[PDB]
Amino acid sequence: GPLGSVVRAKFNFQQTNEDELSFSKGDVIHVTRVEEGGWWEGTHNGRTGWFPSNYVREI
Amino acid sequence: PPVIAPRPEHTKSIYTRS
Repeated sequence: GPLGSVVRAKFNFQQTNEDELSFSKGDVIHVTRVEEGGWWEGTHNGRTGWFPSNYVREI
Repeated sequence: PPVIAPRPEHTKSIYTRS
């Protein structure tokens, strides 16, 4: 499943909330939480946060 | 870029500050 998966940002995403994970296309993200609704939580490098699940793709 | 759904409440916490 996506939980615990490693995905890659397909598009740049700029957080709109402090708990969101900004990232650039190509960024590798570790999915740490999956919720239905368009957002997952995960980490990229030293950052953590929610991000649009449709902004990433499985590697 | 793709459409970003509004943050669902079930993904929010007191840390969901804008």
